[PDB]
Amino acid sequence: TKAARKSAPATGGVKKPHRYRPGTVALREIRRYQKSTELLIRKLPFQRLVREIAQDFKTDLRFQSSAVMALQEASEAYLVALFEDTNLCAIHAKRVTIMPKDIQLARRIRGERA
Amino acid sequence: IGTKTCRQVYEFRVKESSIIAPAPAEDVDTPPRKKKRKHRLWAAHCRKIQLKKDGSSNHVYNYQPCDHPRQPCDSSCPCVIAQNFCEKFCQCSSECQNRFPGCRCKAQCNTKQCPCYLAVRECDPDLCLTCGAADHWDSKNVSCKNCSIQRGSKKHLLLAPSDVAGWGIFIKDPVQKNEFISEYCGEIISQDEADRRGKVYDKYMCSFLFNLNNDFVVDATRKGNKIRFANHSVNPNCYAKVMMVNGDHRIGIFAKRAIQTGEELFFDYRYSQADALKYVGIEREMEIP
Amino acid sequence: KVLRDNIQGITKPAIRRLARRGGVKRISGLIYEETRGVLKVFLENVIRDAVTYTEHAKRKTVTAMDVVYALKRQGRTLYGFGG
Ligand SMILES: Nc1ncnc2c1ncn2[C@@H]1O[C@H](CSCC[C@H](N)C(=O)O)[C@@H](O)[C@H]1O
Repeated sequence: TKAARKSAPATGGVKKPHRYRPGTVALREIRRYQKSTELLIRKLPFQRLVREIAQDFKTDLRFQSSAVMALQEASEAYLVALFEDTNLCAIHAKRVTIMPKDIQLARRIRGERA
Repeated sequence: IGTKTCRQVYEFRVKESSIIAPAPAEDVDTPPRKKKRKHRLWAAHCRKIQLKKDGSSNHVYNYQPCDHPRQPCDSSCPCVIAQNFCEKFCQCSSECQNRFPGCRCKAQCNTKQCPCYLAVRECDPDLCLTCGAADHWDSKNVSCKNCSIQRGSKKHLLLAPSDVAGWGIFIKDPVQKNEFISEYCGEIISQDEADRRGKVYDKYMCSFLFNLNNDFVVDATRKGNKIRFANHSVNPNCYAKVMMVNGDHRIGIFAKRAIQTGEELFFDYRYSQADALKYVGIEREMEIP
Repeated sequence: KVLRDNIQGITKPAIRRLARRGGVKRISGLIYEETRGVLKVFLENVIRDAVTYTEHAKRKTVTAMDVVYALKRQGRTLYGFGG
Protein backbone atom coordinates (compact mmCIF):
# COMPACT_ATOMS: atom_id res chain seq x y z
CA THR A 1 0.00 0.00 0.00
CA LYS A 2 1.34 3.40 -1.06
CA ALA A 3 -0.24 6.80 -0.53
CA ALA A 4 -1.04 9.14 -3.41
CA ARG A 5 2.31 10.94 -3.41
CA LYS A 6 2.70 13.93 -5.66
CA SER A 7 5.82 13.61 -7.79
CA ALA A 8 7.65 15.27 -10.67
CA PRO A 9 9.44 13.67 -13.65
CA ALA A 10 13.05 12.94 -12.74
CA THR A 11 15.88 13.15 -15.26
CA GLY A 12 19.48 12.06 -15.63
CA GLY A 13 20.76 14.20 -18.47
CA VAL A 14 24.54 14.49 -18.57
CA LYS A 15 27.12 16.15 -20.82
CA LYS A 16 28.11 14.73 -24.23
CA PRO A 17 31.81 14.12 -24.94
CA HIS A 18 33.09 16.30 -27.77
CA ARG A 19 34.53 14.88 -30.99
CA TYR A 20 35.55 16.95 -34.00
CA ARG A 21 34.11 15.86 -37.32
CA PRO A 22 36.49 13.97 -39.63
CA GLY A 23 38.90 16.13 -41.58
CA THR A 24 38.76 19.38 -39.64
CA VAL A 25 41.71 18.20 -37.56
CA ALA A 26 43.74 17.77 -40.73
CA LEU A 27 42.92 21.27 -41.97
CA ARG A 28 44.25 22.63 -38.69
CA GLU A 29 47.33 20.47 -39.20
CA ILE A 30 47.89 21.77 -42.73
CA ARG A 31 48.18 25.41 -41.68
CA ARG A 32 50.29 24.72 -38.60
CA TYR A 33 52.60 22.42 -40.53
CA GLN A 34 52.90 24.69 -43.55
CA LYS A 35 53.79 27.52 -41.18
CA SER A 36 56.12 25.19 -39.29
CA THR A 37 59.63 24.77 -40.68
CA GLU A 38 61.18 21.98 -38.59
CA LEU A 39 61.88 18.49 -39.87
CA LEU A 40 59.17 15.88 -39.39
CA ILE A 41 60.88 12.48 -39.19
CA ARG A 42 62.24 11.27 -35.87
CA LYS A 43 65.91 12.19 -35.80
CA LEU A 44 67.52 8.98 -34.54
CA PRO A 45 66.10 6.32 -36.93
CA PHE A 46 67.71 7.94 -39.95
CA GLN A 47 71.26 7.72 -38.61
CA ARG A 48 70.79 3.99 -38.18
CA LEU A 49 69.05 3.75 -41.56
CA VAL A 50 71.79 5.50 -43.51
CA ARG A 51 74.47 3.42 -41.81
CA GLU A 52 72.58 0.23 -42.69
CA ILE A 53 72.13 0.99 -46.39
CA ALA A 54 75.63 2.42 -46.78
CA GLN A 55 77.08 -0.82 -45.43
CA ASP A 56 75.98 -2.55 -48.63
CA PHE A 57 77.94 -0.27 -50.94
CA LYS A 58 81.06 -0.30 -48.78
CA THR A 59 82.27 -1.28 -45.32
CA ASP A 60 83.39 0.84 -42.36
CA LEU A 61 82.04 4.28 -43.24
CA ARG A 62 82.36 6.73 -40.39
CA PHE A 63 79.79 9.43 -41.07
CA GLN A 64 80.48 13.11 -40.47
CA SER A 65 77.74 14.48 -38.25
CA SER A 66 77.10 17.54 -40.43
CA ALA A 67 76.62 15.40 -43.53
CA VAL A 68 73.81 13.53 -41.80
CA MET A 69 70.95 16.02 -41.56
CA ALA A 70 71.36 16.86 -45.25
CA LEU A 71 69.88 13.53 -46.35
CA GLN A 72 66.69 14.18 -44.40
CA GLU A 73 66.25 17.68 -45.81
CA ALA A 74 66.98 16.59 -49.37
CA SER A 75 64.77 13.53 -48.98
CA GLU A 76 62.14 15.58 -47.17
CA ALA A 77 61.71 18.15 -49.91
CA TYR A 78 61.87 15.44 -52.55
CA LEU A 79 59.17 13.57 -50.65
CA VAL A 80 57.22 16.77 -50.03
CA ALA A 81 57.41 17.76 -53.69
CA LEU A 82 56.51 14.21 -54.68
CA PHE A 83 53.50 14.48 -52.39
CA GLU A 84 51.81 17.70 -53.48
CA ASP A 85 51.59 16.84 -57.17
CA THR A 86 50.03 13.53 -56.19
CA ASN A 87 47.01 15.48 -54.93
CA LEU A 88 46.55 17.07 -58.35
CA CYS A 89 46.57 13.58 -59.80
CA ALA A 90 44.10 12.54 -57.10
CA ILE A 91 41.74 15.50 -57.43
CA HIS A 92 41.83 15.09 -61.20
CA ALA A 93 39.98 11.80 -60.82
CA LYS A 94 37.53 13.70 -58.59
CA ARG A 95 38.65 11.75 -55.54
CA VAL A 96 40.01 13.18 -52.30
CA THR A 97 42.11 10.28 -51.04
CA ILE A 98 45.42 9.33 -52.64
CA MET A 99 46.21 5.73 -53.55
CA PRO A 100 49.54 4.25 -54.67
CA LYS A 101 48.41 3.87 -58.27
CA ASP A 102 48.54 7.67 -58.38
CA ILE A 103 52.02 7.99 -56.87
CA GLN A 104 53.13 5.57 -59.56
CA LEU A 105 51.42 7.62 -62.26
CA ALA A 106 52.95 10.83 -60.96
CA ARG A 107 56.46 9.41 -60.92
CA ARG A 108 55.92 8.40 -64.55
CA ILE A 109 54.92 11.83 -65.83
CA ARG A 110 58.06 13.31 -64.33
CA GLY A 111 59.87 10.53 -66.18
CA GLU A 112 61.56 9.07 -63.10
CA ARG A 113 59.37 5.94 -63.06
CA ALA A 114 61.10 4.57 -66.14
CA ILE B 1 46.72 34.96 25.90
CA GLY B 2 46.80 38.42 27.41
CA THR B 3 47.46 36.80 30.80
CA LYS B 4 51.10 36.24 29.75
CA THR B 5 53.65 38.07 27.64
CA CYS B 6 55.34 36.23 24.79
CA ARG B 7 57.97 35.10 27.27
CA GLN B 8 56.62 32.46 29.68
CA VAL B 9 54.39 31.58 26.75
CA TYR B 10 57.32 30.34 24.70
CA GLU B 11 58.92 29.19 27.95
CA PHE B 12 55.81 27.29 29.04
CA ARG B 13 55.59 26.08 25.44
CA VAL B 14 59.10 24.76 26.02
CA LYS B 15 57.81 23.29 29.28
CA GLU B 16 54.78 21.81 27.52
CA SER B 17 56.79 20.61 24.51
CA SER B 18 59.25 19.06 26.95
CA ILE B 19 56.38 17.23 28.66
CA ILE B 20 54.10 16.43 25.72
CA ALA B 21 55.07 14.79 22.45
CA PRO B 22 56.05 17.11 19.58
CA ALA B 23 53.45 17.87 16.94
CA PRO B 24 53.46 16.08 13.56
CA ALA B 25 53.50 19.22 11.38
CA GLU B 26 53.26 17.39 8.05
CA ASP B 27 52.58 18.75 4.56
CA VAL B 28 51.76 17.02 1.26
CA ASP B 29 51.43 18.05 -2.39
CA THR B 30 50.05 14.90 -4.17
CA PRO B 31 51.42 13.54 -7.48
CA PRO B 32 48.87 15.36 -9.69
CA ARG B 33 49.64 19.04 -10.26
CA LYS B 34 47.79 20.25 -13.36
CA LYS B 35 46.16 18.94 -16.53
CA LYS B 36 45.73 15.17 -17.02
CA ARG B 37 42.18 15.76 -15.75
CA LYS B 38 40.32 16.58 -18.94
CA HIS B 39 36.65 16.73 -18.07
CA ARG B 40 35.76 14.41 -20.96
CA LEU B 41 37.33 11.70 -18.80
CA TRP B 42 34.64 12.56 -16.26
CA ALA B 43 32.14 12.18 -19.09
CA ALA B 44 33.35 8.59 -19.41
CA HIS B 45 32.77 7.91 -15.70
CA CYS B 46 29.16 9.09 -15.65
CA ARG B 47 28.70 7.25 -18.95
CA LYS B 48 29.75 4.15 -17.04
CA ILE B 49 27.47 5.07 -14.15
CA GLN B 50 24.59 5.70 -16.55
CA LEU B 51 25.11 2.39 -18.35
CA LYS B 52 25.37 0.16 -15.28
CA LYS B 53 22.77 1.59 -12.93
CA ASP B 54 21.63 5.13 -13.74
CA GLY B 55 19.94 3.87 -16.91
CA SER B 56 17.05 2.90 -14.62
CA SER B 57 16.28 6.59 -13.91
CA ASN B 58 14.00 5.69 -10.99
CA HIS B 59 16.24 5.04 -7.95
CA VAL B 60 16.88 8.60 -6.81
CA TYR B 61 18.92 8.44 -3.61
CA ASN B 62 19.48 11.24 -1.15
CA TYR B 63 23.10 12.31 -1.06
CA GLN B 64 25.26 10.74 1.61
CA PRO B 65 28.81 11.87 2.43
CA CYS B 66 31.03 8.97 1.41
CA ASP B 67 34.11 8.46 3.58
CA HIS B 68 37.41 7.16 2.17
CA PRO B 69 40.10 7.82 4.81
CA ARG B 70 42.55 5.54 2.99
CA GLN B 71 40.39 3.82 0.37
CA PRO B 72 40.24 5.31 -3.12
CA CYS B 73 36.94 6.44 -4.61
CA ASP B 74 36.39 2.87 -5.76
CA SER B 75 33.20 1.04 -6.72
CA SER B 76 32.67 0.58 -2.97
CA CYS B 77 32.16 4.34 -2.65
CA PRO B 78 28.75 5.02 -1.07
CA CYS B 79 28.19 7.81 -3.58
CA VAL B 80 29.23 5.43 -6.37
CA ILE B 81 26.84 2.72 -5.21
CA ALA B 82 24.22 5.45 -4.74
CA GLN B 83 24.55 6.30 -8.46
CA ASN B 84 25.41 9.87 -7.50
CA PHE B 85 28.34 12.26 -7.51
CA CYS B 86 30.59 12.72 -4.51
CA GLU B 87 29.95 16.13 -2.97
CA LYS B 88 32.67 18.38 -1.61
CA PHE B 89 31.42 17.28 1.82
CA CYS B 90 32.58 13.75 1.00
CA GLN B 91 35.90 12.46 2.26
CA CYS B 92 36.83 11.60 -1.32
CA SER B 93 39.85 13.79 -1.90
CA SER B 94 40.25 16.83 -4.14
CA GLU B 95 41.18 14.28 -6.81
CA CYS B 96 38.02 12.16 -6.65
CA GLN B 97 36.63 11.58 -10.12
CA ASN B 98 33.03 11.34 -8.86
CA ARG B 99 32.94 14.99 -7.78
CA PHE B 100 31.36 17.67 -9.93
CA PRO B 101 33.86 19.45 -12.21
CA GLY B 102 32.70 23.05 -11.99
CA CYS B 103 29.95 24.77 -13.87
CA ARG B 104 31.56 27.24 -16.23
CA CYS B 105 28.64 28.30 -18.42
CA LYS B 106 29.67 31.78 -19.51
CA ALA B 107 26.42 33.59 -20.29
CA GLN B 108 24.13 32.11 -17.64
CA CYS B 109 24.30 28.67 -16.06
CA ASN B 110 20.69 28.37 -17.15
CA THR B 111 20.10 26.58 -20.46
CA LYS B 112 20.35 23.28 -22.31
CA GLN B 113 24.03 23.89 -23.00
CA CYS B 114 24.51 24.36 -19.26
CA PRO B 115 25.45 20.85 -18.06
CA CYS B 116 24.34 21.92 -14.61
CA TYR B 117 20.95 22.80 -16.04
CA LEU B 118 21.11 19.46 -17.84
CA ALA B 119 22.13 18.02 -14.49
CA VAL B 120 19.66 17.94 -11.63
CA ARG B 121 22.24 20.01 -9.72
CA GLU B 122 21.89 23.75 -9.30
CA CYS B 123 25.17 25.39 -10.26
CA ASP B 124 26.92 25.70 -6.93
CA PRO B 125 27.93 29.21 -5.84
CA ASP B 126 31.57 28.12 -5.65
CA LEU B 127 31.42 26.66 -9.17
CA CYS B 128 29.45 28.74 -11.71
CA LEU B 129 31.88 31.64 -11.49
CA THR B 130 30.92 32.65 -15.03
CA CYS B 131 27.26 33.27 -14.13
CA GLY B 132 28.16 35.09 -10.93
CA ALA B 133 26.76 32.40 -8.65
CA ALA B 134 29.42 33.32 -6.09
CA ASP B 135 29.38 37.00 -7.03
CA HIS B 136 27.31 39.31 -4.82
CA TRP B 137 25.73 36.63 -2.67
CA ASP B 138 24.16 39.54 -0.78
CA SER B 139 22.67 41.00 -3.97
CA LYS B 140 19.45 39.59 -5.38
CA ASN B 141 19.87 39.93 -9.16
CA VAL B 142 22.46 37.75 -10.91
CA SER B 143 23.14 36.74 -14.49
CA CYS B 144 22.38 33.11 -13.69
CA LYS B 145 18.86 31.74 -13.56
CA ASN B 146 19.70 28.33 -12.11
CA CYS B 147 21.03 29.76 -8.86
CA SER B 148 17.83 31.16 -7.34
CA ILE B 149 16.90 28.51 -4.78
CA GLN B 150 20.14 29.12 -2.90
CA ARG B 151 19.31 32.83 -2.83
CA GLY B 152 15.59 32.08 -2.45
CA SER B 153 14.45 34.78 -4.85
CA LYS B 154 10.83 33.79 -4.33
CA LYS B 155 8.00 35.69 -5.96
CA HIS B 156 5.16 37.35 -4.09
CA LEU B 157 1.93 35.35 -3.93
CA LEU B 158 -1.70 35.90 -2.96
CA LEU B 159 -4.09 33.63 -1.07
CA ALA B 160 -7.70 33.49 -2.25
CA PRO B 161 -10.54 30.97 -2.37
CA SER B 162 -9.83 29.02 -5.54
CA ASP B 163 -12.56 28.71 -8.15
CA VAL B 164 -11.91 24.97 -8.40
CA ALA B 165 -12.06 23.98 -4.73
CA GLY B 166 -11.68 25.98 -1.54
CA TRP B 167 -8.52 28.00 -1.02
CA GLY B 168 -6.12 28.62 -3.88
CA ILE B 169 -3.00 30.54 -4.84
CA PHE B 170 -2.81 33.57 -7.12
CA ILE B 171 0.31 35.29 -8.40
CA LYS B 172 0.75 39.01 -7.83
CA ASP B 173 2.88 39.85 -10.88
CA PRO B 174 3.31 38.75 -14.50
CA VAL B 175 6.03 36.19 -15.30
CA GLN B 176 7.38 34.49 -18.43
CA LYS B 177 7.99 30.86 -19.29
CA ASN B 178 10.46 28.79 -17.23
CA GLU B 179 10.92 31.44 -14.54
CA PHE B 180 11.80 30.59 -10.97
CA ILE B 181 8.93 30.51 -8.50
CA SER B 182 8.70 29.81 -4.80
CA GLU B 183 9.95 26.52 -3.38
CA TYR B 184 7.72 23.77 -1.97
CA CYS B 185 8.90 23.72 1.62
CA GLY B 186 7.97 21.01 4.09
CA GLU B 187 9.17 18.40 6.57
CA ILE B 188 11.34 15.34 6.04
CA ILE B 189 9.61 12.01 6.69
CA SER B 190 10.40 8.48 5.55
CA GLN B 191 8.38 6.56 2.99
CA ASP B 192 6.90 4.06 5.44
CA GLU B 193 5.49 6.71 7.76
CA ALA B 194 4.36 8.64 4.70
CA ASP B 195 2.20 5.58 4.14
CA ARG B 196 0.81 5.86 7.68
CA ARG B 197 0.19 9.59 7.45
CA GLY B 198 -1.02 9.09 3.90
CA LYS B 199 -3.18 6.27 5.23
CA VAL B 200 -4.58 8.83 7.66
CA TYR B 201 -4.80 11.39 4.84
CA ASP B 202 -7.10 9.37 2.60
CA LYS B 203 -9.76 9.12 5.31
CA TYR B 204 -10.48 12.83 4.78
CA MET B 205 -9.32 13.29 1.16
CA CYS B 206 -6.26 15.29 2.17
CA SER B 207 -3.05 15.37 0.15
CA PHE B 208 0.12 17.04 1.43
CA LEU B 209 2.66 14.28 0.72
CA PHE B 210 5.13 14.76 -2.12
CA ASN B 211 7.38 11.97 -3.33
CA LEU B 212 10.66 13.86 -3.06
CA ASN B 213 12.85 10.91 -4.05
CA ASN B 214 12.82 7.12 -3.97
CA ASP B 215 13.81 7.27 -0.30
CA PHE B 216 11.78 10.18 1.11
CA VAL B 217 8.49 12.06 0.91
CA VAL B 218 7.97 15.65 2.00
CA ASP B 219 4.88 16.74 3.93
CA ALA B 220 3.48 20.26 4.27
CA THR B 221 0.41 19.47 6.39
CA ARG B 222 1.77 21.08 9.55
CA LYS B 223 4.85 23.04 8.46
CA GLY B 224 5.40 24.73 5.12
CA ASN B 225 4.93 27.86 3.07
CA LYS B 226 1.96 29.27 1.17
CA ILE B 227 2.44 27.32 -2.06
CA ARG B 228 1.06 24.16 -0.46
CA PHE B 229 -2.47 25.25 -1.33
CA ALA B 230 -1.89 25.19 -5.09
CA ASN B 231 -4.66 23.47 -7.01
CA HIS B 232 -4.54 20.76 -9.67
CA SER B 233 -5.05 20.91 -13.41
CA VAL B 234 -4.23 18.62 -16.31
CA ASN B 235 -3.23 21.61 -18.48
CA PRO B 236 -1.30 23.74 -16.01
CA ASN B 237 0.54 27.00 -16.38
CA CYS B 238 3.13 25.60 -13.95
CA TYR B 239 5.01 22.34 -13.56
CA ALA B 240 6.99 20.64 -10.81
CA LYS B 241 10.67 19.75 -11.19
CA VAL B 242 12.97 18.01 -8.74
CA MET B 243 16.40 19.58 -8.33
CA MET B 244 19.68 18.95 -6.53
CA VAL B 245 21.05 21.66 -4.23
CA ASN B 246 24.14 21.31 -2.05
CA GLY B 247 23.44 17.65 -1.40
CA ASP B 248 19.82 18.47 -0.53
CA HIS B 249 16.97 17.27 -2.70
CA ARG B 250 14.35 19.96 -3.28
CA ILE B 251 11.39 20.47 -5.59
CA GLY B 252 10.64 23.75 -7.29
CA ILE B 253 7.86 25.08 -9.50
CA PHE B 254 8.28 26.94 -12.79
CA ALA B 255 5.88 28.62 -15.18
CA LYS B 256 4.97 26.27 -18.03
CA ARG B 257 3.97 29.34 -20.05
CA ALA B 258 4.35 33.09 -19.73
CA ILE B 259 1.95 34.50 -17.15
CA GLN B 260 0.35 37.89 -16.55
CA THR B 261 -0.91 39.61 -13.41
CA GLY B 262 -3.47 37.92 -11.20
CA GLU B 263 -3.44 34.41 -12.65
CA GLU B 264 -4.50 31.31 -10.76
CA LEU B 265 -1.70 28.77 -10.53
CA PHE B 266 -1.95 25.07 -11.33
CA PHE B 267 0.26 22.03 -11.70
CA ASP B 268 -0.27 18.31 -12.21
CA TYR B 269 -0.27 16.29 -9.00
CA ARG B 270 0.60 13.29 -11.20
CA TYR B 271 -1.20 10.53 -9.37
CA SER B 272 -2.75 7.56 -11.11
CA GLN B 273 -5.61 8.14 -13.53
CA ALA B 274 -8.05 6.45 -11.14
CA ASP B 275 -6.55 8.45 -8.27
CA ALA B 276 -6.91 11.67 -10.28
CA LEU B 277 -10.65 11.03 -10.61
CA LYS B 278 -10.74 10.21 -6.89
CA TYR B 279 -9.35 13.57 -5.76
CA VAL B 280 -8.82 16.10 -8.56
CA GLY B 281 -11.63 15.18 -10.94
CA ILE B 282 -12.63 18.83 -11.41
CA GLU B 283 -11.22 20.15 -14.69
CA ARG B 284 -13.18 23.42 -15.24
CA GLU B 285 -13.04 23.31 -19.02
CA MET B 286 -15.53 23.97 -21.81
CA GLU B 287 -15.00 22.23 -25.12
CA ILE B 288 -14.58 24.74 -27.95
CA PRO B 289 -14.82 22.12 -30.73
CA LYS C 1 62.56 -4.67 -29.65
CA VAL C 2 64.34 -2.57 -32.29
CA LEU C 3 66.50 -5.17 -34.07
CA ARG C 4 65.15 -5.28 -37.63
CA ASP C 5 65.34 -3.41 -40.91
CA ASN C 6 65.61 0.28 -40.10
CA ILE C 7 63.23 1.15 -42.94
CA GLN C 8 60.38 0.32 -40.58
CA GLY C 9 62.06 2.80 -38.23
CA ILE C 10 60.24 5.34 -40.40
CA THR C 11 57.06 5.39 -38.33
CA LYS C 12 53.67 5.63 -40.03
CA PRO C 13 52.70 8.90 -38.24
CA ALA C 14 55.88 10.52 -39.56
CA ILE C 15 54.55 9.86 -43.06
CA ARG C 16 51.15 11.16 -41.99
CA ARG C 17 52.83 14.40 -40.93
CA LEU C 18 54.62 14.86 -44.25
CA ALA C 19 51.42 14.37 -46.23
CA ARG C 20 49.99 17.25 -44.22
CA ARG C 21 52.87 19.55 -45.13
CA GLY C 22 52.20 18.70 -48.76
CA GLY C 23 48.56 19.49 -48.14
CA VAL C 24 47.29 15.92 -48.40
CA LYS C 25 43.95 15.58 -46.64
CA ARG C 26 43.06 11.87 -46.70
CA ILE C 27 45.53 8.99 -47.03
CA SER C 28 44.78 5.35 -47.76
CA GLY C 29 46.55 2.66 -45.78
CA LEU C 30 48.37 1.17 -48.75
CA ILE C 31 50.40 4.36 -49.23
CA TYR C 32 52.73 3.61 -46.31
CA GLU C 33 54.50 0.79 -48.17
CA GLU C 34 55.54 2.15 -51.57
CA THR C 35 56.47 5.40 -49.86
CA ARG C 36 58.98 3.28 -47.98
CA GLY C 37 60.11 1.64 -51.21
CA VAL C 38 60.05 4.89 -53.17
CA LEU C 39 62.08 6.64 -50.49
CA LYS C 40 64.32 3.57 -50.30
CA VAL C 41 64.99 3.90 -54.03
CA PHE C 42 65.93 7.55 -53.58
CA LEU C 43 68.72 6.81 -51.10
CA GLU C 44 70.25 4.13 -53.31
CA ASN C 45 71.28 6.60 -55.99
CA VAL C 46 72.49 9.47 -53.82
CA ILE C 47 74.72 7.48 -51.49
CA ARG C 48 76.22 5.48 -54.36
CA ASP C 49 77.58 8.71 -55.77
CA ALA C 50 78.23 9.99 -52.26
CA VAL C 51 80.29 6.89 -51.56
CA THR C 52 82.05 7.31 -54.89
CA TYR C 53 83.53 10.74 -54.24
CA THR C 54 84.66 9.68 -50.77
CA GLU C 55 86.47 6.53 -51.85
CA HIS C 56 87.94 8.31 -54.86
CA ALA C 57 89.43 10.80 -52.41
CA LYS C 58 90.52 7.66 -50.49
CA ARG C 59 88.59 9.08 -47.52
CA LYS C 60 86.88 6.57 -45.24
CA THR C 61 84.56 9.27 -43.87
CA VAL C 62 81.58 10.65 -45.76
CA THR C 63 81.67 14.43 -45.50
CA ALA C 64 78.98 17.04 -46.05
CA MET C 65 80.16 18.49 -49.34
CA ASP C 66 80.12 15.03 -50.90
CA VAL C 67 76.37 15.01 -50.32
CA VAL C 68 75.56 18.26 -52.11
CA TYR C 69 77.72 17.35 -55.09
CA ALA C 70 75.76 14.17 -55.72
CA LEU C 71 72.50 16.00 -55.07
CA LYS C 72 73.57 18.57 -57.64
CA ARG C 73 73.96 15.73 -60.14
CA GLN C 74 70.30 14.71 -59.85
CA GLY C 75 69.20 18.24 -60.71
CA ARG C 76 68.41 19.11 -57.09
CA THR C 77 70.87 21.69 -55.77
CA LEU C 78 71.15 22.22 -52.02
CA TYR C 79 71.75 25.70 -50.69
CA GLY C 80 72.97 25.99 -47.14
CA PHE C 81 75.72 23.44 -46.59
CA GLY C 82 78.78 24.64 -48.50
CA GLY C 83 79.96 25.58 -51.96
N1 LIG D 1 -8.62 20.04 -9.03
C1 LIG D 1 -9.10 19.55 -7.89
N2 LIG D 1 -10.42 19.16 -7.81
C2 LIG D 1 -10.90 18.65 -6.62
N3 LIG D 1 -10.08 18.53 -5.52
C3 LIG D 1 -8.78 18.91 -5.59
C4 LIG D 1 -8.27 19.42 -6.78
N4 LIG D 1 -6.97 19.72 -6.58
C5 LIG D 1 -6.65 19.40 -5.31
N5 LIG D 1 -7.75 18.90 -4.68
C6 LIG D 1 -7.79 18.44 -3.29
O1 LIG D 1 -7.13 19.38 -2.47
C7 LIG D 1 -6.15 18.77 -1.64
C8 LIG D 1 -4.84 19.53 -1.76
S1 LIG D 1 -4.66 20.79 -0.48
C9 LIG D 1 -5.54 22.00 -1.50
C10 LIG D 1 -6.99 22.15 -1.05
C11 LIG D 1 -7.86 23.01 -1.95
N6 LIG D 1 -7.03 23.83 -2.82
C12 LIG D 1 -8.82 23.83 -1.10
O2 LIG D 1 -8.47 24.91 -0.62
O3 LIG D 1 -9.96 23.44 -0.89
C13 LIG D 1 -6.01 17.32 -2.08
O4 LIG D 1 -6.23 16.47 -0.99
C14 LIG D 1 -7.06 17.11 -3.15
O5 LIG D 1 -7.96 16.12 -2.73
